[PDB]
Amino acid sequence: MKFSKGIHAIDSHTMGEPTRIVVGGIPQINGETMADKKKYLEDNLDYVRTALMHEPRGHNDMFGSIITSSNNKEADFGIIFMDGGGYLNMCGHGSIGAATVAVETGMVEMVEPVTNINMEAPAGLIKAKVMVENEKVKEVSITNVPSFLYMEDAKLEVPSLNKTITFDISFGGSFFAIIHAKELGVKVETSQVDVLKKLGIEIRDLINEKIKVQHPELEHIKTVDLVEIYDEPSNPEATYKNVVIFGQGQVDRSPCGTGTSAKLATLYKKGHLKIDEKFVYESITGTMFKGRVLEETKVGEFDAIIPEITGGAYITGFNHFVIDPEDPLKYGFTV
Amino acid sequence: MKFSKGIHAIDSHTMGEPTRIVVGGIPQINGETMADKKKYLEDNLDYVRTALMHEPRGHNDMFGSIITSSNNKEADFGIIFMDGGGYLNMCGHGSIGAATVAVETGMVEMVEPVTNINMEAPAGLIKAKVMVENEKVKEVSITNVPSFLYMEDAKLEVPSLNKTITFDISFGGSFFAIIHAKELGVKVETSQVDVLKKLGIEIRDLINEKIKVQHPELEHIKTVDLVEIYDEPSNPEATYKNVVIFGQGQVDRSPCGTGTSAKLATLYKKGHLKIDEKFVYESITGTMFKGRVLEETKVGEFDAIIPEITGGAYITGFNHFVIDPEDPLKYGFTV
Amino acid sequence: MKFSKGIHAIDSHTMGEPTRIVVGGIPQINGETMADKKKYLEDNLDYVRTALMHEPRGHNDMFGSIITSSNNKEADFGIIFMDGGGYLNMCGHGSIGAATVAVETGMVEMVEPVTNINMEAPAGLIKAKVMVENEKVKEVSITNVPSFLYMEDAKLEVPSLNKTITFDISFGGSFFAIIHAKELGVKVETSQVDVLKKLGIEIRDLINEKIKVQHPELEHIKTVDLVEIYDEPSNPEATYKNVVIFGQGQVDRSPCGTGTSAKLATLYKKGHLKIDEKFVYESITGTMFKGRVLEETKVGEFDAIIPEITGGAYITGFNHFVIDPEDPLKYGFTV
Amino acid sequence: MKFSKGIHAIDSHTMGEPTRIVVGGIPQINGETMADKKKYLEDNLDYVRTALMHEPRGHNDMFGSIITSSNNKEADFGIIFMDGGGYLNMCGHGSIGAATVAVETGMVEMVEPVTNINMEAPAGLIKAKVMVENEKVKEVSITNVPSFLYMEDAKLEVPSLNKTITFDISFGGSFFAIIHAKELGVKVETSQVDVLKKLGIEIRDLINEKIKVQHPELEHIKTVDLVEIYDEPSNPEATYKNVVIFGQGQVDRSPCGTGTSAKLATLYKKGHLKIDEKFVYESITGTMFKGRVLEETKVGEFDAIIPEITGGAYITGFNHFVIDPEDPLKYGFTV
Ligand SMILES: O=C([O-])c1ccc[nH]1
Ligand SMILES: O=C([O-])c1ccc[nH]1
Ligand SMILES: O=C([O-])c1ccc[nH]1
Ligand SMILES: O=C([O-])c1ccc[nH]1
Repeated sequence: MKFSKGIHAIDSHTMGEPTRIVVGGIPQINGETMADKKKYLEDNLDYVRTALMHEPRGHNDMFGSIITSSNNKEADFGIIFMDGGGYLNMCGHGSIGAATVAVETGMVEMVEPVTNINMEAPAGLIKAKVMVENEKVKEVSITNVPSFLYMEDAKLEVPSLNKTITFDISFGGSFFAIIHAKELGVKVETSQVDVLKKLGIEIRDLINEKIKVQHPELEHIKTVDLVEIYDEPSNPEATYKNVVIFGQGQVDRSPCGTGTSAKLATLYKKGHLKIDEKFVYESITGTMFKGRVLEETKVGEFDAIIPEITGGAYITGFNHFVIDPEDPLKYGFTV
Repeated sequence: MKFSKGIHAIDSHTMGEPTRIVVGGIPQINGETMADKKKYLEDNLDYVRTALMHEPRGHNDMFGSIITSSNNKEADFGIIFMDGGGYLNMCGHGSIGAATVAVETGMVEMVEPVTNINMEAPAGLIKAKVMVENEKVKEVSITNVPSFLYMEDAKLEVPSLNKTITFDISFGGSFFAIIHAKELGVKVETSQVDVLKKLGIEIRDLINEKIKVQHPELEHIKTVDLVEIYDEPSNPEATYKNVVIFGQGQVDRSPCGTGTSAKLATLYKKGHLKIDEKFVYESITGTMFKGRVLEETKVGEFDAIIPEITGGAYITGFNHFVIDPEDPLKYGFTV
Repeated sequence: MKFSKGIHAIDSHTMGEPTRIVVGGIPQINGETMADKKKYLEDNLDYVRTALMHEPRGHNDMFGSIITSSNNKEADFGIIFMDGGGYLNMCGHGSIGAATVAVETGMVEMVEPVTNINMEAPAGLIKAKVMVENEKVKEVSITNVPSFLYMEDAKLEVPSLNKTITFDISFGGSFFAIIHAKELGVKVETSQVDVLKKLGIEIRDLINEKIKVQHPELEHIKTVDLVEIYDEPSNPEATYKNVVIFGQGQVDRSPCGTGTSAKLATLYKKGHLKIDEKFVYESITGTMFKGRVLEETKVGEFDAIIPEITGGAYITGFNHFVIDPEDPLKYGFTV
Repeated sequence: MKFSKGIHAIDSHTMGEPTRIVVGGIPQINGETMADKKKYLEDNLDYVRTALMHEPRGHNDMFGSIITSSNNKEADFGIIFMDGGGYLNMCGHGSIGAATVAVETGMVEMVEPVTNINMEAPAGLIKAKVMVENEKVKEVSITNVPSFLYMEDAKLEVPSLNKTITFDISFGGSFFAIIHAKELGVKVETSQVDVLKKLGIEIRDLINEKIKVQHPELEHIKTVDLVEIYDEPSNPEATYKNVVIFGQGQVDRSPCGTGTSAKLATLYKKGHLKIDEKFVYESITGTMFKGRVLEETKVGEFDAIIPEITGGAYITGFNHFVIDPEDPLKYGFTV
């Protein structure tokens, strides 16, 4: 044996889309706020990140999060998100994960009915309530950012062969792009979606050319990751079926929280029911998140809502990672 | 927490291509020989296999092996190989892994100069010597089956667009199919090889139509997995660069032992040097196995050799897997 | 870090009395029968045993075992028993411990009413039935080796303090000497643990040499390795309570299954309590086992009683032991 | 299995005297200073402490701590100290243990010559320098809180056996009473451990109430929690050797860093050995620390000596503790 570095992680997964929750192995992250804690994980580390997210440990579509100290006084703990493509600001599919594992293990004391836990993340402080049935977690509701519709219609080039036929854009903590499948020859099944991953990611690059828009107020994103394909379900519980291409060139096995916390803008104002409804929203894997509007914050420009999205995480093993200072691929090797 | 089942694995990787080595969690596997031990893992289990190899735990190109009891008296232990596509009979990339981890941990006493360990596997008893430098393993030489060339030239249909231009076939513990890249528009880099994985796997199905051949003596394989693309290296240490498409629809991140233990038939008889030479043979990842002929067993039909292939495995964390009897994806979920 | 060997274990406890269960730390261990499996420990290793049982890992007292392969038909797995002082032939609280974990971790599939496990002492094949209440284990009934009275009364020696006279000695999977707490004048409280330990192993020694001591079968035995003190109870739920001094000078925190299976074996032959009757045997700590007499049987000399004893184990953490080949105390300390 | 909470730990030992280091079992623990971090343990939890230190997990003796966040500038991380009896302010062998592991596991990056770690007692910020020899740690120099003589001579009481007279008492990060082994008539061998433990905590109690006992700073202290027996050595490499009775009635297997940092503090003021001079202080077990006097300093009453002590820790396995919410002894047993 050998090892140099040894990192303690809990494997989760939430409706597919895995989440590696680093619990021990880095005891303190200097930063005052979780935003600069993150910056201090960027540089300095970001190779714990690569070691864990890239092969031979991780894989293309792999994800995870570090539980750290709070510094913020409200209670609980701090988290930072991370994936094959760097560090994400907020990642529902993972706020679920973190919350589930925090209660399931002793890291927070479980209430019994529903445990409220508020984690820090480099984004705004995040609010999850954990439905627990006497013994165990059943599912988690995470309340998302004020999300909104951006500019209805719009469409660019698209190669082979149509030319043709319009799309849409909206927020959800991050931007997105909406396609009704008909755009061409997609089917969104385990069987293929090799054409989907490639014809989806190429748009992320194509737009980024223009129709650039910073969210009115604050200044980070500028433009585009986080596209989306949708059309008609296969789980009868649901409505629609869709998936999301993002970060380096991955697909989401989960319906995508930040996804559903977007385009739920269309549910109001664009017709389709109005407020405090059901929405049950499922991915390629054939597993479903529940989305609901809640408050409906108009705000001066546009019209917005503060959504509540419910998913469920299950622990998939406990990990003692160790990095061979001889292993040529000791950190992240990719494809 | 919960859990029902809990399985102890050591994560390895050998020149990419990961290997999950299940050490504890199933104490006895009934079978007299490792072949029926394997059969008894097939049925009965083969969902430890799916849980570990499929998502959210494993991934498309994931691999591993169970260390079990010997029953055979020679010494050491028994192993069974397994991957996303069932159970492989022999898997160099993994005989390396197993041997490396067996010595690196206390499971076999390390010699110091080079530890000889002979593992069982459901295939023939396998022979690895482990170069160890005072403290640690450096690399492992695994001596392979009598391998051979099968029928020079040959070619079938191939769609889009050439029609055109010939291939070849040979053994290596398992069959294979050899393509000189020129066949069309391949480049064999991390950048793409989406066209390579798809245009490679489609041949595995296309042939299987005819030119069927059982290895003369014994009766298992009949026909085809385990194709191969090759042409000119990028690591100057090497010669050629190539990769292998196999099992369900994966690529090998390793050069492929069973690969190199084949087509080293061409090195003799077909020209190219003769016997007890160097061959250094590298994959897409840009990492290299060393292959050498050794004995050269003619055998009545055809001409064969008993090769020695050297690779190196590094431990990439220790795993305590646990399966949620609520988790809908408690066993293997795929794409 | 550099570690040389690494052993994977499960921390159990059964009515106190910890049990370290080694799972897949070493892959195969040869000896045909579990007796010569034990010899193939002992003569080799027995410094896994010291490393684990002695400080700084274990402590004086501290107990545990290894799950291995069977070789023997019908048995689900092997099992050996080990402690600070060496190796015991059979351990009630240990067999409870093994069976509980075997079901609890899913090493064997759980029947739901009562899960029937056969382990391989070595003393002899033992049948444990694991009461599981839909979800989890409730208690384990272990039916022990044919137990018997040996010698009747028997005579003693003087050192500390004064001569004194009668006692008795008996088999119960391991051999025993039973004292009323009058003969020596203690009373079985934590207050006096130390005088019991010291005068306990002083008798264990100075009845040995000396006495005839043999089991008509086995023909490895001829050693009374445990001394048993008893007196009337404290908890009214229980009858007469004991503590057992053995291996180097350690007490049992459990009532000692092999101990009680020996006591109620002297009874029945002694008169008192006459088959299928309740026995509730308590330790020092306050923890109780439930014994009952079953199928009588004889052994090639004298009529025996083939008892059953019921206790309850709990898992108390999972352990990845590693030994630094620099650490001066890499193996068993002592004190 | 169902477990409620799960704590991740690293088993260490430093010249005997085990240390259980809790790493990322609980994510954030609030108290501004490490003193009120300790209070926020103690008052809350302190049954993680019992679960870990008491049987069946720990034992009488047995020691450990929690790595936490800093809050305090310049310090690499937090650290608290805990044992069977409660919480200590500062632990030499424990600070050795923490620093060794912190470097060994890569929790902090290793400098190569001498790796400088600042931990947060709470007693006060301590500086440890980890001698690492290219590959691995060789030894840790921990420079301790300003230590001093307190009271000079001082008077005693009679119970078991007879009155007797003089001794002395001193600070060394924790408060102490030092006895020549004449006053009480022992000799520090394993033979008599038990009489030392029992008469040790009997003095620890019956000097307390009674005496003045206070550190001019801190103003949480006013408790002499450790009694120190000393007499001339056995190993000629060492000078006078000791053992320390504390927390509930446990001995130290190490020479006790906080103990020696208190002894050579009475010395220098006593005459004898006059700064930057060798001190080799041995325990009972046979293990030795190296103490030396440094930068003098005073404390708001009396002149102090600010000592350094050097020992060596080794990792003795990694621990995933889990507590069954059924297990009657889920938390600390006792005996
Ligand atoms: O739904 C989300 O929050 C998310 C982030 C990245 C992929 N999905
Ligand atoms: O090289 C090998 O042995 C192998 C088996 C499957 C993929 N590679
Ligand atoms: O419970 C038992 O069988 C046992 C043996 C030694 C200590 N306890
Ligand atoms: O080494 C020490 O500092 C210590 C404190 C208690 C036991 N040992």
